Amino acid sequence: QAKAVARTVRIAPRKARLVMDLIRGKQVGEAVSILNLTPRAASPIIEKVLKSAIANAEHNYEMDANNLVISQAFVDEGPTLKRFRPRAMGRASQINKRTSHITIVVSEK
Amino acid sequence: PRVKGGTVTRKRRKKVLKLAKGYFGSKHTLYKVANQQVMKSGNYAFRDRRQKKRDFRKLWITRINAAARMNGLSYSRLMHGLKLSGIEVNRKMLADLAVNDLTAFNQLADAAKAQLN
Amino acid sequence: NRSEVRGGGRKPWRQKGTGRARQGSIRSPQWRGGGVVFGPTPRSYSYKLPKKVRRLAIKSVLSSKVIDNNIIVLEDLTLDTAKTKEMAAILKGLSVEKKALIVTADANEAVALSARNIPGVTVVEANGINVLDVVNHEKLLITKAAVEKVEEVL
Amino acid sequence: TPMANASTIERKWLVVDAAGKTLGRLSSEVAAILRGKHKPTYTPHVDTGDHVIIINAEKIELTGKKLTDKIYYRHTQHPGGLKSRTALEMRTNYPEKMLELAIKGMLPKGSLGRQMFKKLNVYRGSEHPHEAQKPEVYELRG
Amino acid sequence: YAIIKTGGKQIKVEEGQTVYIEKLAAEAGETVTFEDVLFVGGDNVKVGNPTVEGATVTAKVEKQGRAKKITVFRYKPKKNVHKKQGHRQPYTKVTIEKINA
Amino acid sequence: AVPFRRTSKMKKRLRRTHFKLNVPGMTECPSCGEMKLSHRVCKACGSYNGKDIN
RNA sequence: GACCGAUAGUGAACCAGUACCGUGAGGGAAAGGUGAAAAGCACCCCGGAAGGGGAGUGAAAGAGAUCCUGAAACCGUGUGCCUACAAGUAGUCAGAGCCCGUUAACGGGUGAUGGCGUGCCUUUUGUAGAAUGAACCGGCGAGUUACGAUCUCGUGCAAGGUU
RNA sequence: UAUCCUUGGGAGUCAGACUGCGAGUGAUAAGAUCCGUAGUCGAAAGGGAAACAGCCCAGACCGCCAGCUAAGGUCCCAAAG
RNA sequence: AACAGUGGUAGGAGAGCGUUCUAAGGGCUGUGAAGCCAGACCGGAAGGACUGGUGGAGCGCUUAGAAGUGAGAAUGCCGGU
Repeated sequence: QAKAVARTVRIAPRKARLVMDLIRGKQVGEAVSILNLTPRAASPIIEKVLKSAIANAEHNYEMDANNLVISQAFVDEGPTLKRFRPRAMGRASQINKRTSHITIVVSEK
Repeated sequence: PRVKGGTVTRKRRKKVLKLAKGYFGSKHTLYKVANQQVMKSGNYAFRDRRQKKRDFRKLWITRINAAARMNGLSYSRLMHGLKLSGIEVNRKMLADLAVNDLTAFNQLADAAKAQLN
Repeated sequence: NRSEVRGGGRKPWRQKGTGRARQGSIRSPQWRGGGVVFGPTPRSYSYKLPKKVRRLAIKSVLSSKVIDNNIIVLEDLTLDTAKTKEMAAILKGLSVEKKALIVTADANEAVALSARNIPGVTVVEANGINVLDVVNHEKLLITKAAVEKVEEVL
Repeated sequence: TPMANASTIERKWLVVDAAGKTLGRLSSEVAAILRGKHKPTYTPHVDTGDHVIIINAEKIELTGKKLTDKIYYRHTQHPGGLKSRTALEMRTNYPEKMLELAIKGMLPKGSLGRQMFKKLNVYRGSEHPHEAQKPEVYELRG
Repeated sequence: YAIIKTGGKQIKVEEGQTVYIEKLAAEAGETVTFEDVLFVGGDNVKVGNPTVEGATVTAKVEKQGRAKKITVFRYKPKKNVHKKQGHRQPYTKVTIEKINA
Repeated sequence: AVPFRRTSKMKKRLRRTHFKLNVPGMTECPSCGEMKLSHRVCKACGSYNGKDIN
């Protein structure tokens, strides 16, 4: 029952939940195909962390990858960078650059 | 000397917030709206404590009316006959119990019918 | 004060045209870093009582000490040397456990030097007696030579 | 201590003939029966009434000049759309809803009132298709 | 069964029943009796006018206590008027021993 | 042209119900099946009707 | 020192009259805490790296570099009871069905349906107001001191009190 | 069962509103102004008048699943002919 | 014990709860101090327990005494969302 975390990868959490909803609950082998056939931007990062979790299950616990299914697939939010952008007539509105934490847990069915 | 004082504020607010559990939406989360809801609820509770005494007697009277009409009378005539005959001091609550478990209710009805003439 | 804080006299912005509370100095009591309204100020706390009241108070305290058998009167009270061992032995010899005032008259230096390290005892001259140390010391040692002075002043 | 009831209710089927009775002088006792005011186990939040079926709805009658006086308005939601039809054509063409309107007018408002109305049945002519429920005759006090 | 008149109220009782009524005298383990039977039911109806001559109900005392707490709060909008107050109401717990007649 | 009052959480959550994306339409290849897209040539071994073009 | 303890105390506990703003005279900030000791993670695995999972040091690694404790608004994942014919200042009183078991008590959670019910403060003769104020949460924010008059109470002494 | 003297004079208050009765100004009009007189509101909840400061009944220490009445009412909404 | 009373704004009078520091004395914590988080306890109110978790070194009681003494609103100031 291994896991893997990302911890402050630069992407807005609202846009990553859109894909993590798709991936949750399925079987590990089917999971990667869906992840690399989806055209969004968070798919390579989610695919990388899922591969890391599978590798952790393989080496540290000797669990085999022909049975694993995805049990927990949530996304959190991290610290924010605050910038500025000048508008008309000396106004200087505010811009947010968000971040997120990504966690995946794999378990033997 | 200078006095800081934060824990007192936190405790005093958390008491109200724990008293406002189960309310809809933000009324169980924010202090300002929860306070107002709690005060309104106190006022309502007082008023309704009086009103429940007001509204149980009405149900009692309706059930007695139905049972008496089953026998060939009205509520008003039955009450007049009962108070006029042998001063039955039974209230309406026990009268309804005797209605829902009758054949003892009827005996009092003929007792009143006897004196109504 | 509000006027003593190192700060500004000009006003931060105009009173009309923009929607904001009207504000003068950025060092007003409501701003973060402004002056303290009222607050602690340097002053004195002492005052005085009529003399007969003082005489009555000291008499009453040192006469109530007599009721509880908390007065021991000695004679001479000579120390050959200024050793702290000797004073402790003497105090133990008179069943003294808690604090204890020691009143003499001749301004002894051996008695003052000893018993000044013992964490409970206090040595004073016959003229230096006042209410606090008498009521704050339980036992009261005193010499007859000091008794005469004390009861002859008042 | 007083006994409320729930899922222990029992219903019955009553047939009421409306041949010479006045419109509003029977649609009030019918409403009382529908609500359930004639049972000693009446409870205000449980709907302890019973079904009634009304036959011969075409023979109800009014008094005075109400056969031409009474008017029924049913404004829609469009501008200027206030429709109307008199009581005579209401009786000759739509007797069932003529009775239903009065019965519904004398009933409480809310979900319970709507259920109580659901348990009503109004027919023209003399026969009803409910013989499997084995209904029984009811003689109204008047 | 029987209908009795305890407190300022009227109770209907039978054997083995436990009843909560208003505070009577004091002391637990005592066998109090009521003597205001208005109606003896069962199988030998004895209606009273205004009471049943020669009737009494015996009961046993086994607890004295106070009910749960109620907080009474009232206020008037504007006008700056508040008031808070607490209340717990004492009772007496009894069990019905024998219904005489 | 300016919102009269703030929006609660219930209304926000209710409006977001249709803001989602679906699974792709995909099927495996007869030779070295790699679960490619339908009616497309795969990039490793989903050899479309012959060789694997890319 | 019956003075402060990081929004306090100097404007400044930190490379502060610094950074920034102004042609200039001039105005003027934010920012403390690993551990007793770096003993600051050799080695293996996934990854381009960042970041992780093991293994190790340590009393603690949820203690791992803005590294003592860590609240609230705010954002999520799982689940017990309700919800697609209903008109609601969102509660309160009455009440089945279902799921649980307590600082053992005329217990806890959720609630189909019935009755009653126009937020809070300010100001006015009078406000649900279509009269004013507040996006929300946290911290800070208003009858004091000195010197004179006058009255009550408690003392001390009294035709004498008091330096 | 009160008034009345003193002291703190310790206070606060100085565009009041509507209803019944007697007058003025005015179209002899006003949910208009200005006086004399009683009430309520202000600073008062509960029942009635569909809702409804000032109208009719009546003055809330707290609890009860008890009883008798006031103004107003008794076919259904909605207690009782 | 017996009778009587207990709506309330401006305002007058009385009795109390909590915070920080000082004085007395007394006592508690590494076998776990303060802080934080839950719960189905108690008091007429302002309030006060108990139990479990977290935390990793302080803290309370009684009687006096001092005061930078208690926050929901100022188109309040600062920070986060």
